Amino acid sequence: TYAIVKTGGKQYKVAAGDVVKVEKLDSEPGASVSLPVALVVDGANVTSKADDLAKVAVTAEVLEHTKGPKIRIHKFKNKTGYHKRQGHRQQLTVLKVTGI
Amino acid sequence: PTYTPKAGDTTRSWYVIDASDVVLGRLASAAATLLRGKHKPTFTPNVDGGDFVIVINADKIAVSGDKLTKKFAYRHSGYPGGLRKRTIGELLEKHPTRVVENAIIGMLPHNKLGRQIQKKLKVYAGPDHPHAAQQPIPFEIKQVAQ
Amino acid sequence: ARVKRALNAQKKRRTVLKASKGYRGQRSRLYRKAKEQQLHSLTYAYRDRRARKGEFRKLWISRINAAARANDITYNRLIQGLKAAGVEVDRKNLAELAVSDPAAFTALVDVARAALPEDVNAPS
Amino acid sequence: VIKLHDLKPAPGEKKAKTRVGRGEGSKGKTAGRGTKGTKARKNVPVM
Amino acid sequence: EFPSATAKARYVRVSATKARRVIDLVRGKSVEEALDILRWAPQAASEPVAKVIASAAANAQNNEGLDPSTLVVATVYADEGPTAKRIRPRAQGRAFRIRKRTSHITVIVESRPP
RNA sequence: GGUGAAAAGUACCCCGGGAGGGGAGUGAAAGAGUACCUGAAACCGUGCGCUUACAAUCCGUCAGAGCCCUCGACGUGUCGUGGGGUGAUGGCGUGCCUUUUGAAGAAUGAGCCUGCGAGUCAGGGACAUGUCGCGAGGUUAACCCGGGUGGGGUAGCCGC
RNA sequence: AAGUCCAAGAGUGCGGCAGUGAGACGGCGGGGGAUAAGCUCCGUGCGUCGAGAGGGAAACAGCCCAGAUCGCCGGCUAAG
RNA sequence: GGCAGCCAACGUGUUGGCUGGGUAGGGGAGCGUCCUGCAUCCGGUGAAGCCGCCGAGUGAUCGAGUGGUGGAGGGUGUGG
Ligand SMILES: [Mg+2]
Ligand SMILES: [Mg+2]
Ligand SMILES: [Mg+2]
Ligand SMILES: [Mg+2]
Ligand SMILES: [Mg+2]
Ligand SMILES: [Mg+2]
Ligand SMILES: [Mg+2]
Ligand SMILES: [Mg+2]
Ligand SMILES: [Mg+2]
Ligand SMILES: [Mg+2]
Ligand SMILES: [Mg+2]
Ligand SMILES: [Mg+2]
Ligand SMILES: [Mg+2]
Ligand SMILES: [Mg+2]
Ligand SMILES: [Mg+2]
Ligand SMILES: [Mg+2]
Ligand SMILES: [Mg+2]
Ligand SMILES: [Mg+2]
Ligand SMILES: [Mg+2]
Ligand SMILES: [Mg+2]
Ligand SMILES: [Mg+2]
Ligand SMILES: [Mg+2]
Ligand SMILES: [Mg+2]
Ligand SMILES: [Mg+2]
Ligand SMILES: [Mg+2]
Ligand SMILES: [Mg+2]
Ligand SMILES: [Mg+2]
Ligand SMILES: [Mg+2]
Ligand SMILES: [Mg+2]
Ligand SMILES: [Mg+2]
Ligand SMILES: [Mg+2]
Ligand SMILES: [Mg+2]
Ligand SMILES: [Mg+2]
Ligand SMILES: [Mg+2]
Ligand SMILES: [Mg+2]
Ligand SMILES: [Mg+2]
Ligand SMILES: [Mg+2]
Ligand SMILES: [Mg+2]
Ligand SMILES: [Mg+2]
Ligand SMILES: [Mg+2]
Ligand SMILES: [Mg+2]
Ligand SMILES: [Mg+2]
Ligand SMILES: [Mg+2]
Ligand SMILES: [Mg+2]
Ligand SMILES: [Mg+2]
Ligand SMILES: [Mg+2]
Ligand SMILES: [Mg+2]
Ligand SMILES: [Mg+2]
Ligand SMILES: [Mg+2]
Ligand SMILES: [Mg+2]
Ligand SMILES: [Mg+2]
Ligand SMILES: [Mg+2]
Ligand SMILES: [Mg+2]
Ligand SMILES: [Mg+2]
Ligand SMILES: [Mg+2]
Ligand SMILES: [Mg+2]
Ligand SMILES: [Mg+2]
Ligand SMILES: [Mg+2]
Repeated sequence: TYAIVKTGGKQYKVAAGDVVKVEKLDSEPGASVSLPVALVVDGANVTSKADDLAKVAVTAEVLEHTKGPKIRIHKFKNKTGYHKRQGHRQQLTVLKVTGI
Repeated sequence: PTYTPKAGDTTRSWYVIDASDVVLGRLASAAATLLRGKHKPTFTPNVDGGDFVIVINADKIAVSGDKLTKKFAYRHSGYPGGLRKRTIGELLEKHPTRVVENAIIGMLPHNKLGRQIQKKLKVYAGPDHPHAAQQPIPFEIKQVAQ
Repeated sequence: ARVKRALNAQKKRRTVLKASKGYRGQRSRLYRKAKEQQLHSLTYAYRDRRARKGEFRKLWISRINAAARANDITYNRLIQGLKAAGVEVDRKNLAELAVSDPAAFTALVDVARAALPEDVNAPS
Repeated sequence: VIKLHDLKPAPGEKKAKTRVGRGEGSKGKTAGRGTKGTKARKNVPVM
Repeated sequence: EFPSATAKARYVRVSATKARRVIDLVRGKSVEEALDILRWAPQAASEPVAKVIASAAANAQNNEGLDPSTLVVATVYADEGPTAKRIRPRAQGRAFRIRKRTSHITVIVESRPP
């Protein structure tokens, strides 16, 4: 029992009881959110028609908000003296799916 | 995270292909595809995922055009002025297997993983082979229609 | 007031070498040789951070083409039929399914051929 | 309740002194003179 | 952990790698074989190393009261030390320098039951 | 230039001809023993984990199996919004600064480290830019009196 | 006369600040050259590099497509 | 999804529209070191320097965050 979920303009294959790292969305941690469906697989049969995809919904629980590993940006160009530094760190959220 | 092959999740199989009256380019391209393993959905470029392929009757290769006399296979031994010249006709007259071996090694990757894929190609001239113990599955090259 | 130079240079040089830990030869031991190829390494990181999406998409399509040819259909025909059917699933999920559920691909290729038109060479 | 602690200059009364030729981040390798020339070495007479 | 004793001789007038040549022949051997090898290896560095091994064996036998037949060399190593600095005249009156090298020697002995 | 609080500068025993060392004692410490506070980097090893002897390379990055160690839930190892060290194997990949239209350039400089090394300074000098007080007025120098930066000082200065 | 008119950050004047006055390539109109040079000298509200990251032509500044605020193991495309 | 500049409306800083490649060069805002002023504080129950681990900032970085050496001085803040 696994399904494909749309979030933040991204797609992910998630099964029941799994925790996924998706882009930050405005929601209080500990609450529940509803997401649309791109594909559901249940054993022998699958549902791919867009009508059933819109009909079915996926509910997940926002667990925490997290910042990713530090990534540092260096634009350096030879023989010209151009030397640039920049760091970056993205906020990410973890969701624990409950029911599909 | 995407899928990648594990240590022992890799699987091998044995295929035997007859080369009687088969076009050299098509046969060698299909063989190269099979050795790289683009036929399995578990392909991954940094690890070998293909199958062992055995070709029979290397002397029965058929090629189009007048290249039987106007195509040359080149190599140089190492000394200056040591360049030597032989044709495909002479090559099949002397060592029939060399033409198919060269054709396949030319399209496999020319890195060490490529020559590691090259390790698993068996090429013989005669109609028999001592690898009947591994029950290879005969393979006939086909084209998908669309 | 004379400010003699003890810690100022040392902090930055140590952070450079510490970030440059893990190289070979003079590379991980020597400063003047660290900063140069430290910057080269991070420039490579910048470039291949973009290159990684392309490489992954390449591998992804390769796996999908493999699965399609196993199911007796070409990649271009499969994608065109999928677009005609209006399925918005992406190559990530198709590749994971190809690794995972040939039943899922069997259903998907059936849908694609069903959505495929009568003649592919029609002027329409 | 103002102590010697509570003394601040006027906003914008303090402008930072420019350190020229103090690193390629801001001003490097040329010190605001550009490339080669007599202006890059000393000067030119006004007249 | 096992009982062990250490002994070293610094400021010895031999080159570091030149003493290390001999030292590489004694690592991990028993003390008897060590003494035999140092006696029978024709090198100048064989003398200081054999003296250090003999002294370490004496220290282990005396201070800690260990039986010499069971002692083995645990780790032995030579490190370069302060280098005496000299000058040598060479051709055309132009002068080059001579680096008079000096080495440290360290020996620690471990008693391993058979 | 720096032992230490003071020479209390290591009695005595042992290996060694001595140099040198190990204990025992001094001392808070001898990882403070006179080559003596703190002791880094270039430098020279030892021991441990991993890799490498079909392998063509500005030596790294992006993937990435395996091996070793570690942290929790679950038993003999298996996952988990895991880290750590190594990395076999594939994609990409032509050091840095100068001076140049043009450099990986087979153009210049650097063997390496530790420090030293470059728009600073004076004038009732001048201009323009922010800031502060008075205002048709704005103001002082030299100099006099207060162990003190304060008070006096209309000679001049700049627009009206 | 209209169009961007929560701005191109458009024009003109004045004031404070330095750089530049060694260009190169390609397409156009040309001179010299032998319609030779990767040649030289011009013109270009020409473009590019200089002062530009990416993909394509094997590599290759100047040709072709296209303007790198940062990140994503997402989709549609230009040249090819 | 996030940071940053310009602009418009309203407010006692939210919303909305654009822009953000850049050498010489111009403008704006900052980090760190030494030395002084003061309100004060830390430190033999271990300061500075030394060598790591974990974190956090868009940057020069920071941690009154801790581990092993060291045994005697330093710090916040606003200023110069
Ligand atoms: Mg250049
Ligand atoms: Mg510069
Ligand atoms: Mg490595
Ligand atoms: Mg010039
Ligand atoms: Mg210059
Ligand atoms: Mg000039
Ligand atoms: Mg002898
Ligand atoms: Mg005591
Ligand atoms: Mg010393
Ligand atoms: Mg000392
Ligand atoms: Mg190794
Ligand atoms: Mg091997
Ligand atoms: Mg090659
Ligand atoms: Mg390389
Ligand atoms: Mg590479
Ligand atoms: Mg390459
Ligand atoms: Mg420089
Ligand atoms: Mg030149
Ligand atoms: Mg140039
Ligand atoms: Mg030139
Ligand atoms: Mg060379
Ligand atoms: Mg030259
Ligand atoms: Mg030269
Ligand atoms: Mg050069
Ligand atoms: Mg020159
Ligand atoms: Mg040189
Ligand atoms: Mg020299
Ligand atoms: Mg002046
Ligand atoms: Mg003024
Ligand atoms: Mg006065
Ligand atoms: Mg605007
Ligand atoms: Mg002007
Ligand atoms: Mg100027
Ligand atoms: Mg000129
Ligand atoms: Mg000119
Ligand atoms: Mg010109
Ligand atoms: Mg020209
Ligand atoms: Mg020209
Ligand atoms: Mg022309
Ligand atoms: Mg003409
Ligand atoms: Mg010329
Ligand atoms: Mg032109
Ligand atoms: Mg230039
Ligand atoms: Mg370009
Ligand atoms: Mg441009
Ligand atoms: Mg390119
Ligand atoms: Mg942009
Ligand atoms: Mg706004
Ligand atoms: Mg910018
Ligand atoms: Mg500049
Ligand atoms: Mg204390
Ligand atoms: Mg303590
Ligand atoms: Mg502390
Ligand atoms: Mg101390
Ligand atoms: Mg201090
Ligand atoms: Mg501070
Ligand atoms: Mg202050
Ligand atoms: Mg200040």
